[PDB]
Amino acid sequence: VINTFDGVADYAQTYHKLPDNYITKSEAQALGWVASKGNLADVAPGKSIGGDIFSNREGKLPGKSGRTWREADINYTSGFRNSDRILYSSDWLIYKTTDHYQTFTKIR
Repeated sequence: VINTFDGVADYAQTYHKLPDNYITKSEAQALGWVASKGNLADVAPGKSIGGDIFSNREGKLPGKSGRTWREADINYTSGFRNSDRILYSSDWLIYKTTDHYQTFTKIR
């Protein structure tokens, strides 16, 4: 697998977690992922990067006391990472970005 915008948005709002095919950046690194070589598919077959906290430093996503944001890669299959991400809050608002976190739009 579930790696589409609708597939993971509906799965996260329902189960309140990411599907089994996601791994954190540090989990991927421990397994041998080298970002400069775009080898994720070779060292962790069937997996995508997801679940890391997104700081939202630049304040583009709506804030609230106690709300924290997490991100997940969408549409990834192999090669270097793409620029599609799903942003989900602790209160399950879901936003999408297709331009490397430049802009976001609400999807759930």
